[PDB]
Amino acid sequence: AVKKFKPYTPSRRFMTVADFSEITKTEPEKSLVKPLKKTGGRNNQGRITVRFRGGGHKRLYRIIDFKRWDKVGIPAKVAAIEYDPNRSARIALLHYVDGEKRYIIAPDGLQVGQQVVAGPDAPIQVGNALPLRFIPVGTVVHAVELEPKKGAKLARAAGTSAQIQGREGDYVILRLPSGELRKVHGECYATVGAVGNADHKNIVLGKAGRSRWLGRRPHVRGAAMNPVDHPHGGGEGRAPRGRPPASPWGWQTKGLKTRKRRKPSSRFIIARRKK
Amino acid sequence: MKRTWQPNRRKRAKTHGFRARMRTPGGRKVLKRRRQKGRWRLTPAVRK
RNA sequence: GAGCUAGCCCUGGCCAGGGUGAAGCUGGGGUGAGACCCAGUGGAGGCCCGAACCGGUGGGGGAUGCAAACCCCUCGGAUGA
RNA sequence: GAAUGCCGGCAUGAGUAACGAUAAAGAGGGUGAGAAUCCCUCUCGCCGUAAGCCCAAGGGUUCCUACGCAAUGGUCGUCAGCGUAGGGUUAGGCGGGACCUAAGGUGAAGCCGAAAGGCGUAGCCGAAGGGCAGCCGGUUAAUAUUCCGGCCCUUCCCGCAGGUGCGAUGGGGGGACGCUCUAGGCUAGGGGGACCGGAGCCAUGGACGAGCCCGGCCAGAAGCGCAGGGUGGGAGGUAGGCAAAUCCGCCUCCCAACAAGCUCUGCGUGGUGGGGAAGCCCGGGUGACAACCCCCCGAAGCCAGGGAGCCAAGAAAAGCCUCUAAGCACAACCUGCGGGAACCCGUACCGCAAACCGACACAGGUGGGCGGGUGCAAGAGCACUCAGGCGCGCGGGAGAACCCUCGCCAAGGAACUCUGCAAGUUGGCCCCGUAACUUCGGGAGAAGGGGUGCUCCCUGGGGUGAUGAGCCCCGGGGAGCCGCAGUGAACAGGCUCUGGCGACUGUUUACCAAAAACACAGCUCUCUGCGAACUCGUAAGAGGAGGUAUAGGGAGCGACGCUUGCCCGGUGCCGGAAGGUCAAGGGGAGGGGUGCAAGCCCCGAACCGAAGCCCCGGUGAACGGCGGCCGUAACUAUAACGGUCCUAAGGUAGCGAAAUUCCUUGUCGGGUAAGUUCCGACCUGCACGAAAAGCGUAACGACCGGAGCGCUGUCUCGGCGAGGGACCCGGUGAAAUUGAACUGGCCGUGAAGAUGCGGCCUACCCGUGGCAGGACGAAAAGACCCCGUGGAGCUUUACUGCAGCC
RNA sequence: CGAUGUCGGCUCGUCGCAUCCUGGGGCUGAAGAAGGUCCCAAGGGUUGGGCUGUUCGCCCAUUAAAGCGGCACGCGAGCUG
RNA sequence: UGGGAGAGGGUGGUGGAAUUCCCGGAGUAGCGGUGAAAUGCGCAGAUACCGGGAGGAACGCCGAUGGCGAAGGCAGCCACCUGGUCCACCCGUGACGCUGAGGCGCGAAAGCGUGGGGAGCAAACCGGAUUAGAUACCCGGGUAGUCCACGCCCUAAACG
RNA sequence: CCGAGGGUAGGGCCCGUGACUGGGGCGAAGUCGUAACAAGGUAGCUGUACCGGAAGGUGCGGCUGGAU
Ligand SMILES: [Mg+2]
Ligand SMILES: [Mg+2]
Ligand SMILES: [Mg+2]
Ligand SMILES: [Mg+2]
Ligand SMILES: [Mg+2]
Ligand SMILES: [Mg+2]
Ligand SMILES: [Mg+2]
Ligand SMILES: [Mg+2]
Ligand SMILES: [Mg+2]
Ligand SMILES: [Mg+2]
Ligand SMILES: [Mg+2]
Ligand SMILES: [Mg+2]
Ligand SMILES: [Mg+2]
Ligand SMILES: [Mg+2]
Ligand SMILES: [Mg+2]
Ligand SMILES: [Mg+2]
Ligand SMILES: [Mg+2]
Ligand SMILES: [Mg+2]
Ligand SMILES: [Mg+2]
Ligand SMILES: [Mg+2]
Ligand SMILES: [Mg+2]
Ligand SMILES: [Mg+2]
Ligand SMILES: [Mg+2]
Ligand SMILES: [Mg+2]
Ligand SMILES: [Mg+2]
Ligand SMILES: [Mg+2]
Ligand SMILES: [Mg+2]
Ligand SMILES: [Mg+2]
Ligand SMILES: [Mg+2]
Ligand SMILES: [Mg+2]
Ligand SMILES: [Mg+2]
Ligand SMILES: [Mg+2]
Ligand SMILES: [Mg+2]
Ligand SMILES: [Mg+2]
Ligand SMILES: [Mg+2]
Ligand SMILES: [Mg+2]
Ligand SMILES: [Mg+2]
Ligand SMILES: [Mg+2]
Ligand SMILES: [Mg+2]
Ligand SMILES: [Mg+2]
Ligand SMILES: [Mg+2]
Ligand SMILES: [Mg+2]
Ligand SMILES: [Mg+2]
Ligand SMILES: [Mg+2]
Ligand SMILES: [Mg+2]
Ligand SMILES: [Mg+2]
Ligand SMILES: [Mg+2]
Ligand SMILES: [Mg+2]
Ligand SMILES: [Mg+2]
Ligand SMILES: [Mg+2]
Ligand SMILES: [Mg+2]
Ligand SMILES: [Mg+2]
Ligand SMILES: [Mg+2]
Ligand SMILES: [Mg+2]
Ligand SMILES: [Mg+2]
Ligand SMILES: [Mg+2]
Ligand SMILES: [Mg+2]
Ligand SMILES: [Mg+2]
Ligand SMILES: [Mg+2]
Ligand SMILES: [Mg+2]
Ligand SMILES: [Mg+2]
Ligand SMILES: [Mg+2]
Ligand SMILES: [Mg+2]
Ligand SMILES: [Mg+2]
Ligand SMILES: [Mg+2]
Ligand SMILES: [Mg+2]
Ligand SMILES: [Mg+2]
Ligand SMILES: [Mg+2]
Ligand SMILES: [Mg+2]
Ligand SMILES: [Mg+2]
Ligand SMILES: [Mg+2]
Ligand SMILES: [Mg+2]
Ligand SMILES: [Mg+2]
Ligand SMILES: [Mg+2]
Ligand SMILES: [Mg+2]
Ligand SMILES: [Mg+2]
Ligand SMILES: [Mg+2]
Ligand SMILES: [Mg+2]
Ligand SMILES: [Mg+2]
Ligand SMILES: [Mg+2]
Ligand SMILES: [Mg+2]
Ligand SMILES: [Mg+2]
Ligand SMILES: [Mg+2]
Ligand SMILES: [Mg+2]
Ligand SMILES: [Mg+2]
Ligand SMILES: [Mg+2]
Ligand SMILES: [Mg+2]
Ligand SMILES: [Mg+2]
Ligand SMILES: [Mg+2]
Ligand SMILES: [Mg+2]
Ligand SMILES: [Mg+2]
Ligand SMILES: [Mg+2]
Ligand SMILES: [Mg+2]
Ligand SMILES: [Mg+2]
Ligand SMILES: [Mg+2]
Ligand SMILES: [Mg+2]
Ligand SMILES: [Mg+2]
Ligand SMILES: [Mg+2]
Ligand SMILES: [Mg+2]
Ligand SMILES: [Mg+2]
Ligand SMILES: [Mg+2]
Ligand SMILES: [Mg+2]
Ligand SMILES: [Mg+2]
Ligand SMILES: [Mg+2]
Ligand SMILES: [Mg+2]
Ligand SMILES: [Mg+2]
Ligand SMILES: [Mg+2]
Ligand SMILES: [Mg+2]
Ligand SMILES: [Mg+2]
Ligand SMILES: [Mg+2]
Ligand SMILES: [Mg+2]
Ligand SMILES: [Mg+2]
Ligand SMILES: [Mg+2]
Ligand SMILES: [Mg+2]
Ligand SMILES: [Mg+2]
Ligand SMILES: [Mg+2]
Ligand SMILES: [Mg+2]
Ligand SMILES: [Mg+2]
Ligand SMILES: [Mg+2]
Ligand SMILES: [Mg+2]
Ligand SMILES: [Mg+2]
Ligand SMILES: [Mg+2]
Ligand SMILES: [Mg+2]
Ligand SMILES: [Mg+2]
Ligand SMILES: [Mg+2]
Ligand SMILES: [Mg+2]
Ligand SMILES: [Mg+2]
Ligand SMILES: [Mg+2]
Ligand SMILES: [Mg+2]
Ligand SMILES: [Mg+2]
Ligand SMILES: [Mg+2]
Ligand SMILES: [Mg+2]
Ligand SMILES: [Mg+2]
Ligand SMILES: [Mg+2]
Ligand SMILES: [Mg+2]
Ligand SMILES: [Mg+2]
Ligand SMILES: [Mg+2]
Ligand SMILES: [Mg+2]
Ligand SMILES: [Mg+2]
Ligand SMILES: [Mg+2]
Ligand SMILES: [Mg+2]
Ligand SMILES: [Mg+2]
Ligand SMILES: [Mg+2]
Ligand SMILES: [Mg+2]
Ligand SMILES: [Mg+2]
Ligand SMILES: [Mg+2]
Ligand SMILES: [Mg+2]
Ligand SMILES: [Mg+2]
Ligand SMILES: [Mg+2]
Ligand SMILES: [Mg+2]
Ligand SMILES: [Mg+2]
Ligand SMILES: [Mg+2]
Ligand SMILES: [Mg+2]
Ligand SMILES: [Mg+2]
Ligand SMILES: [Mg+2]
Ligand SMILES: [Mg+2]
Ligand SMILES: [Mg+2]
Ligand SMILES: [Mg+2]
Ligand SMILES: [Mg+2]
Ligand SMILES: [Mg+2]
Ligand SMILES: [Mg+2]
Ligand SMILES: [Mg+2]
Ligand SMILES: [Mg+2]
Ligand SMILES: [Mg+2]
Ligand SMILES: [Mg+2]
Ligand SMILES: [Mg+2]
Ligand SMILES: [Mg+2]
Ligand SMILES: [Mg+2]
Ligand SMILES: [Mg+2]
Ligand SMILES: [Mg+2]
Ligand SMILES: [Mg+2]
Ligand SMILES: [Mg+2]
Ligand SMILES: [Mg+2]
Ligand SMILES: [Mg+2]
Ligand SMILES: [Mg+2]
Ligand SMILES: [Mg+2]
Ligand SMILES: [Mg+2]
Ligand SMILES: [Mg+2]
Ligand SMILES: [Mg+2]
Ligand SMILES: [Mg+2]
Ligand SMILES: [Mg+2]
Ligand SMILES: [Mg+2]
Ligand SMILES: [Mg+2]
Ligand SMILES: [Mg+2]
Ligand SMILES: [Mg+2]
Ligand SMILES: [Mg+2]
Ligand SMILES: [Mg+2]
Ligand SMILES: [Mg+2]
Ligand SMILES: [Mg+2]
Ligand SMILES: [Mg+2]
Ligand SMILES: [Mg+2]
Ligand SMILES: [Mg+2]
Ligand SMILES: [Mg+2]
Ligand SMILES: [Mg+2]
Ligand SMILES: [Mg+2]
Ligand SMILES: [Mg+2]
Ligand SMILES: [Mg+2]
Ligand SMILES: [Mg+2]
Ligand SMILES: [Mg+2]
Ligand SMILES: [Mg+2]
Ligand SMILES: [Mg+2]
Ligand SMILES: [Mg+2]
Ligand SMILES: [Mg+2]
Ligand SMILES: [Mg+2]
Ligand SMILES: [Mg+2]
Ligand SMILES: [Mg+2]
Ligand SMILES: [Mg+2]
Ligand SMILES: [Mg+2]
Ligand SMILES: [Mg+2]
Ligand SMILES: [Mg+2]
Ligand SMILES: [Mg+2]
Ligand SMILES: [Mg+2]
Ligand SMILES: [Mg+2]
Ligand SMILES: [Mg+2]
Ligand SMILES: [Mg+2]
Ligand SMILES: [Mg+2]
Ligand SMILES: [Mg+2]
Ligand SMILES: [Mg+2]
Ligand SMILES: [Mg+2]
Ligand SMILES: [Mg+2]
Ligand SMILES: [Mg+2]
Ligand SMILES: [Mg+2]
Ligand SMILES: [Mg+2]
Ligand SMILES: [Mg+2]
Ligand SMILES: [Mg+2]
Ligand SMILES: [Mg+2]
Ligand SMILES: [Mg+2]
Ligand SMILES: [Mg+2]
Ligand SMILES: [Mg+2]
Ligand SMILES: [Mg+2]
Ligand SMILES: [Mg+2]
Ligand SMILES: [Mg+2]
Ligand SMILES: [Mg+2]
Ligand SMILES: [Mg+2]
Ligand SMILES: [Mg+2]
Ligand SMILES: [Mg+2]
Ligand SMILES: [Mg+2]
Ligand SMILES: [Mg+2]
Ligand SMILES: [Mg+2]
Ligand SMILES: [Mg+2]
Ligand SMILES: [Mg+2]
Ligand SMILES: [Mg+2]
Ligand SMILES: [Mg+2]
Ligand SMILES: [Mg+2]
Ligand SMILES: [Mg+2]
Ligand SMILES: [Mg+2]
Ligand SMILES: [Mg+2]
Ligand SMILES: [Mg+2]
Ligand SMILES: [Mg+2]
Ligand SMILES: [Mg+2]
Ligand SMILES: [Mg+2]
Ligand SMILES: [Mg+2]
Ligand SMILES: [Mg+2]
Ligand SMILES: [Mg+2]
Ligand SMILES: [Mg+2]
Ligand SMILES: [Mg+2]
Ligand SMILES: [Mg+2]
Ligand SMILES: [Mg+2]
Ligand SMILES: [Mg+2]
Ligand SMILES: [Mg+2]
Ligand SMILES: [Mg+2]
Ligand SMILES: [Mg+2]
Ligand SMILES: [Mg+2]
Ligand SMILES: [Mg+2]
Ligand SMILES: [Mg+2]
């Protein structure tokens, strides 16, 4: 449930904020944080390589457990659910009966106080992680590894999930958040349930200022530039595109497919995304 | 108004100094040239 | 050559005073319960007025200048991109 | 002899402009060869959220003293930031280093690159961040938290005593963090005192007074007191914190819990050490055996790592503590005490400026802290003023034009002009009151209006006390007094109606454009399955992102509302295992050169052979496109209707003489006495139209139009006044420009606009203040225009390549 | 073309006369009054305002009249812009 | 108090048939469609047939002249939560009743907002026919929508 | 002091009027088609939505006041 404001400024009229209701603890675990070194979109040569980035709020990185198969059989109690400035999902503090503490991304419906566990023998319940091959066909899942032991790569954003569609030998067939149909190795771990904070996508930033807080600097149109700068630059007065709509670097930007043709994963992708 | 020269001793030594010049192929060519010309100062004076 | 200027990164600092009075909370009313209304509390905001500070709107002056962009009057922002 | 030639010298302009803020001067005394300019005294003015004080940069002896005045100083100079010389900067505790880490830089391992070199986890370097022990006073011409004095403290070494499983670059805790708002108690700072100390004063009509004037503190170990910060205790289990662990984490049990206790800090007190005014006496003496007390105000500072709320979710590492490992347990460490030891660099001076950046002793620029008092609602605003600092390094006269900045103006009141440009008006606070429209917030300080000083009387709450007096704060009600006027000075919105554009706050052409341009929340298309796409790089490596389709890139559109039609023939993109075309390569019918030969060598047909293109289809919030003619209705006019040519298809909704309309000042209506503008309409739209979005839209705008009210020197139409210049005298003294000049008018002529030629006319020689018609006046080898087989930026279905991709 | 600044306004004029007015005439289809047309005549005069950058022009209210031209379409080392 | 019937409502689950699409197989010259046609689809292998998968919507027979609800309306099956209603007993209360301006709530479809979902169907739209013409009827396509959640809208031949 | 009224300013209601514009009623001697009444030649009507020169069409759901 996103929170609205009365129009007591021109911006509060449209601004909405997350309600932060699932959040039970407002300070991160000190042993699980490290500084997030801001880049401003610059690489190691000092060059901008992603435009319009920088100037957002300072953030600490929360170490997230994207393995789980790390501690098979060892149950953990869900100690808290917290805010993570570095991702859209919320995060859940686990207290393992081990005494070890780690974060996972909070699934939809996860309750503080509840217990979760990882392994081939884990119950099929929200927050538990199992290799894909032991998760029942049809169950929706998240934080999916792409290759065994390489860590969760798939369905991590707020509200997302993948669905197990079937099995074929060593592999299982997933419907990814994008609607892409794909084989993923059966030994890949996944966590049952969908990622929480599903209302994330209903947030209305409301004002330019809010984008700046997030480290997103103003984006300037190619049409607003000059020919030195951009294919769309120039023209007296306003100008239509006057050529196929292009990137600053000249490649076409309406439809031109860009995934590499002879890519080895093509053997594993059953059907390209929808919509 | 604010002009272009805003003296800063660390900035000076770190930018034009002997160790900056020696670190780089171009910088050493500067020193060689300035020694060959007979410059009394190879590198900008800065007080430390 | 980025000691000017543009952007970003790290770490510090600054922003008189006054005004408006959001949510929430409490109480009262209301209802089957509610919504909701009223009062008090509260203290939000690229909110308002205005110095510092950041600007540079209109006019006047200056024009071998006080000055290779300044001066006066006036004017924009001033918790925020 | 010329090259707007080069170097140098010296002229002209010219005793001309100017001498750098309009804060301001006058006199007396001294010094001296010389004095507006140096010193001293009195008087006057200016700054005082500074034009005062302290710190950091930067500068580098400019500091202090003596002796100087050629040059420097916009004049002068006896003076000086100038010349010469001598002196001057004192630290275990202040800053930095012998500590830590941040971005970043470097870089064992390792990776990459023709060379040079590029990267790179660790480590190291890197600060104005973390961490760490000194306060007050006195002293010098010149340094002082540094010397001295008093009272405190830190680390290292060694020793003694007591205590302990000691021991680390390893484990853990902690260090450790935002923004806004904010409590309690304090301190800094300030005000008052009829109280305490003090040299003295009684003027000029009055006052010997509860008179005036001055001052009434500062630092301080332990202890104690007040206010706060930090932290639960015991046991048992243990598989996690890359070994170990008694530590930490997790589980359980038991006492404890807005407590205490333990601990740490702040403030107070505190043995003790200091300081100590006005005044008149020559920086010093006295005042003085100075006094050193009470009340009030009170931080943004302190307790602090305090509290609450919020979303955008807010460094690291060391010091420190705890745990143990090798080891070692005669050691070692811990606590106390004692003695010893304690290095390097900085320290002068300027520091919003005449010592820094601006070529200048330049009205510009320069980060942090202190920044008193009174009044004005508050305040760092404004006026005056303290401490402190200044009068801006040319002056003296005069009292024209003209210029600047300023003040006032009869009657009129926008008639000015492109335009109310400029300047008036308005102006703070309290009260009353406030429209369309609206997204219900607003519009709003709408508009408009009333009040405002002082005196006396009565009275209501609050703070500090104690519940009272006193002090301080916020009110209320009567009755009066004075002036033209009571925010009596200074600081302080003119307003309304109505269009266009852009939703809004923002951003921009540093130095001619601040805008309607950019951005912006938001909408849509599209790419991207993660070693993502995309970007930088030859690469390695990076960014993307320690992110994962609710994500990331690209593009367009630009809050919001109501919407966004038709055309897929061309171009683009997407899909299509058929077919056509298609390079290297495969293949080798057939042919050739040569040799006596086996052989060697060359050409070469069918056939097989990718992407691309062709070809089939899809696709518009992809590039884009969105007609013409003839005929027809009870008068005319027009044409719902019909016909026909063409097209890929012929512009929908909405809007329209428009930021678009040529004809055009279209026509009609409104406003005006009068309206090429403005508003409302009409529609034959030269040449609107739906995300290069269409039509609207509250609020917003130093945007651009139109109208009205208020008020004005904008104007009719100008007058007077002020100061700074202009003028004159003393001092100092430029500049561009300049073929040379003994440089008049007219009518002509002349390369077509003559001081210079002809004819005629006029004209004694030389200046000073003024005005700009000419010298085709100065400046800049025209920036328009053309020319050059000159250049550069940009584009593309120009040519040809290259990267990149297939 | 090693520069002769270009519209309009303002200011300041001065000249021509093919005369708008005022003065003097002839003819008239001149009764008078008022006109028409031509001749002489440049001494003086030739308004304020609305629109628009405008010149020009249209309009409002007047007037004896609301003249037309030249002066680098007079005048930016005079101003505006 | 004791029983009964029922598509009354809400929530969470879950079953089978069929349509479409995708994959594999097999097969060839048409299929589809209509009054008759044509557009369309199909040798780039359609239709018809078999196996696999995905997904949305609606529930055949039972089914009725049937049942339930105040009305709108409600239909596979399971469970939970919950309303109305009828009967028998004649046990309790003792007129506690009827209606009902205003008010409040509910209210088919279409429509709207935000987000999902999208198989079939189908406004608008495109094409083929028909016809004198045919912005229709018929045919081949086709987007909203139809479905889910939440919030609106509040209409009807909302009729007996 | 109050006070007729006058003046300044801002609101509310009502009437008349207005370039132009919307539809309505009547007229009828016209143009276009023929939507309804018969199964009216697509049964009709209906709320809503979208669309078309026009009557009207189509979608979704509803009614019978539908012929066979
Ligand atoms: Mg929630
Ligand atoms: Mg709300
Ligand atoms: Mg809101
Ligand atoms: Mg709110
Ligand atoms: Mg708004
Ligand atoms: Mg919230
Ligand atoms: Mg939450
Ligand atoms: Mg925090
Ligand atoms: Mg850490
Ligand atoms: Mg990180
Ligand atoms: Mg990073
Ligand atoms: Mg680097
Ligand atoms: Mg680099
Ligand atoms: Mg980029
Ligand atoms: Mg960037
Ligand atoms: Mg989060
Ligand atoms: Mg969120
Ligand atoms: Mg959004
Ligand atoms: Mg952020
Ligand atoms: Mg963005
Ligand atoms: Mg943009
Ligand atoms: Mg541009
Ligand atoms: Mg460039
Ligand atoms: Mg280009
Ligand atoms: Mg272009
Ligand atoms: Mg163009
Ligand atoms: Mg352009
Ligand atoms: Mg254009
Ligand atoms: Mg442009
Ligand atoms: Mg443009
Ligand atoms: Mg533009
Ligand atoms: Mg375009
Ligand atoms: Mg173009
Ligand atoms: Mg084009
Ligand atoms: Mg590419
Ligand atoms: Mg893979
Ligand atoms: Mg600087
Ligand atoms: Mg310097
Ligand atoms: Mg430095
Ligand atoms: Mg430095
Ligand atoms: Mg530096
Ligand atoms: Mg160096
Ligand atoms: Mg030299
Ligand atoms: Mg030498
Ligand atoms: Mg050098
Ligand atoms: Mg910082
Ligand atoms: Mg900061
Ligand atoms: Mg501020
Ligand atoms: Mg209040
Ligand atoms: Mg609250
Ligand atoms: Mg503001
Ligand atoms: Mg504000
Ligand atoms: Mg404001
Ligand atoms: Mg200015
Ligand atoms: Mg002005
Ligand atoms: Mg002036
Ligand atoms: Mg200039
Ligand atoms: Mg100025
Ligand atoms: Mg000024
Ligand atoms: Mg102002
Ligand atoms: Mg302001
Ligand atoms: Mg402020
Ligand atoms: Mg702001
Ligand atoms: Mg900020
Ligand atoms: Mg010669
Ligand atoms: Mg010359
Ligand atoms: Mg010369
Ligand atoms: Mg020369
Ligand atoms: Mg020369
Ligand atoms: Mg001479
Ligand atoms: Mg002269
Ligand atoms: Mg002198
Ligand atoms: Mg002298
Ligand atoms: Mg003196
Ligand atoms: Mg003063
Ligand atoms: Mg003061
Ligand atoms: Mg210097
Ligand atoms: Mg000194
Ligand atoms: Mg000296
Ligand atoms: Mg001298
Ligand atoms: Mg001298
Ligand atoms: Mg001399
Ligand atoms: Mg000199
Ligand atoms: Mg000078
Ligand atoms: Mg002397
Ligand atoms: Mg000097
Ligand atoms: Mg000496
Ligand atoms: Mg010492
Ligand atoms: Mg040492
Ligand atoms: Mg270091
Ligand atoms: Mg440091
Ligand atoms: Mg220290
Ligand atoms: Mg001390
Ligand atoms: Mg000294
Ligand atoms: Mg932290
Ligand atoms: Mg910090
Ligand atoms: Mg802030
Ligand atoms: Mg307080
Ligand atoms: Mg004190
Ligand atoms: Mg005070
Ligand atoms: Mg007397
Ligand atoms: Mg206390
Ligand atoms: Mg253990
Ligand atoms: Mg004393
Ligand atoms: Mg004594
Ligand atoms: Mg005494
Ligand atoms: Mg403050
Ligand atoms: Mg958030
Ligand atoms: Mg670190
Ligand atoms: Mg051992
Ligand atoms: Mg111990
Ligand atoms: Mg040493
Ligand atoms: Mg010193
Ligand atoms: Mg200054
Ligand atoms: Mg310079
Ligand atoms: Mg000076
Ligand atoms: Mg200066
Ligand atoms: Mg003070
Ligand atoms: Mg005031
Ligand atoms: Mg005030
Ligand atoms: Mg001020
Ligand atoms: Mg004072
Ligand atoms: Mg002076
Ligand atoms: Mg004179
Ligand atoms: Mg002045
Ligand atoms: Mg007057
Ligand atoms: Mg007026
Ligand atoms: Mg008036
Ligand atoms: Mg105007
Ligand atoms: Mg005022
Ligand atoms: Mg109104
Ligand atoms: Mg309202
Ligand atoms: Mg608002
Ligand atoms: Mg007012
Ligand atoms: Mg208004
Ligand atoms: Mg008085
Ligand atoms: Mg006065
Ligand atoms: Mg003033
Ligand atoms: Mg104001
Ligand atoms: Mg005005
Ligand atoms: Mg208005
Ligand atoms: Mg607009
Ligand atoms: Mg704007
Ligand atoms: Mg704009
Ligand atoms: Mg808008
Ligand atoms: Mg916008
Ligand atoms: Mg804006
Ligand atoms: Mg602002
Ligand atoms: Mg410029
Ligand atoms: Mg500019
Ligand atoms: Mg420039
Ligand atoms: Mg420029
Ligand atoms: Mg300007
Ligand atoms: Mg500009
Ligand atoms: Mg502006
Ligand atoms: Mg721009
Ligand atoms: Mg824009
Ligand atoms: Mg939009
Ligand atoms: Mg590249
Ligand atoms: Mg890499
Ligand atoms: Mg990365
Ligand atoms: Mg990364
Ligand atoms: Mg990402
Ligand atoms: Mg934009
Ligand atoms: Mg609206
Ligand atoms: Mg097309
Ligand atoms: Mg096409
Ligand atoms: Mg077609
Ligand atoms: Mg093309
Ligand atoms: Mg293709
Ligand atoms: Mg075939
Ligand atoms: Mg052969
Ligand atoms: Mg042969
Ligand atoms: Mg091919
Ligand atoms: Mg579309
Ligand atoms: Mg085309
Ligand atoms: Mg286009
Ligand atoms: Mg006819
Ligand atoms: Mg058109
Ligand atoms: Mg159409
Ligand atoms: Mg028109
Ligand atoms: Mg228009
Ligand atoms: Mg047009
Ligand atoms: Mg034209
Ligand atoms: Mg026109
Ligand atoms: Mg025109
Ligand atoms: Mg007209
Ligand atoms: Mg106009
Ligand atoms: Mg105009
Ligand atoms: Mg017309
Ligand atoms: Mg465009
Ligand atoms: Mg446009
Ligand atoms: Mg368009
Ligand atoms: Mg519009
Ligand atoms: Mg604006
Ligand atoms: Mg503006
Ligand atoms: Mg005047
Ligand atoms: Mg005067
Ligand atoms: Mg005067
Ligand atoms: Mg004067
Ligand atoms: Mg004067
Ligand atoms: Mg004289
Ligand atoms: Mg001569
Ligand atoms: Mg001549
Ligand atoms: Mg001549
Ligand atoms: Mg002559
Ligand atoms: Mg001669
Ligand atoms: Mg001759
Ligand atoms: Mg002659
Ligand atoms: Mg003559
Ligand atoms: Mg002249
Ligand atoms: Mg001449
Ligand atoms: Mg001339
Ligand atoms: Mg001339
Ligand atoms: Mg020039
Ligand atoms: Mg030139
Ligand atoms: Mg040249
Ligand atoms: Mg030339
Ligand atoms: Mg030229
Ligand atoms: Mg130019
Ligand atoms: Mg030419
Ligand atoms: Mg040529
Ligand atoms: Mg040639
Ligand atoms: Mg070129
Ligand atoms: Mg020329
Ligand atoms: Mg010349
Ligand atoms: Mg010239
Ligand atoms: Mg007669
Ligand atoms: Mg005659
Ligand atoms: Mg005359
Ligand atoms: Mg004359
Ligand atoms: Mg005119
Ligand atoms: Mg005209
Ligand atoms: Mg006309
Ligand atoms: Mg008359
Ligand atoms: Mg003329
Ligand atoms: Mg001409
Ligand atoms: Mg002409
Ligand atoms: Mg002219
Ligand atoms: Mg003229
Ligand atoms: Mg002229
Ligand atoms: Mg000029
Ligand atoms: Mg002119
Ligand atoms: Mg001239
Ligand atoms: Mg002139
Ligand atoms: Mg001239
Ligand atoms: Mg002008
Ligand atoms: Mg202009
Ligand atoms: Mg049935
Ligand atoms: Mg029934
Ligand atoms: Mg009974
Ligand atoms: Mg309904
Ligand atoms: Mg619907
Ligand atoms: Mg579909
Ligand atoms: Mg037809
Ligand atoms: Mg639609
Ligand atoms: Mg829709
Ligand atoms: Mg009267
Ligand atoms: Mg019909
Ligand atoms: Mg019919
Ligand atoms: Mg029919
Ligand atoms: Mg229509
Ligand atoms: Mg038609
Ligand atoms: Mg239809
Ligand atoms: Mg019904």
